[PDB]
Amino acid sequence: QNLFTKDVTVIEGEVATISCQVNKSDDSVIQLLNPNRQTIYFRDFRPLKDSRFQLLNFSSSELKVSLTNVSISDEGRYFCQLYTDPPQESYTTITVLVPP
Amino acid sequence: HTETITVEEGQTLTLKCVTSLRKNSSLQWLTPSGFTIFLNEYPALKNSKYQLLHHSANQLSITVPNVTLQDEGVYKCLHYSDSVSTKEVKVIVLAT
Repeated sequence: QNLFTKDVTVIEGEVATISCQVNKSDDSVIQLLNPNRQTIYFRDFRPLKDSRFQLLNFSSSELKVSLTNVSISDEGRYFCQLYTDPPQESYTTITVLVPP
Repeated sequence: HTETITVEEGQTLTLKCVTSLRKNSSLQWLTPSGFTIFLNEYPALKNSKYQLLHHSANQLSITVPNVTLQDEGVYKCLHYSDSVSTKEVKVIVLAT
């Protein structure tokens, strides 16, 4: 496996940072999906009309996205996909804690 | 789940997604295995047999040539506008 990510804990109302990392990249497409397996980012393109998501970094090796004003409705598995042949998938679990 | 399609092994499956017409929207086809075939005009799965037949704001259509038994399953078409709508297409492949 060349694709990795890491779980995220975030306090409700704060900003979550979600990252898909690629080791030894060959520049295959990186995608990040939400818990309903809807695409948030496809490379640097966001088809999902939720402006709380922003692109923090995009390179051959990384797709890093922030989610601002997280709510409990955002909790769950976010799926990184890498379009090697065959493709790879690795999910991160976002846990949302009670606010202050 | 709005449609079920039966195709014979060895023939061509056509998956046509026609939706409402919305500005600044995207269309996407997913395999049963959960990977993107196309997002708008952009392929994702590579070295694959899937062909783009038509892409416009309210239509994404793809060809699955030379169908095998393993091409069976539920394909999904997603339409990204103010919200995301999903059409599910169950594909049945007949042997012989």
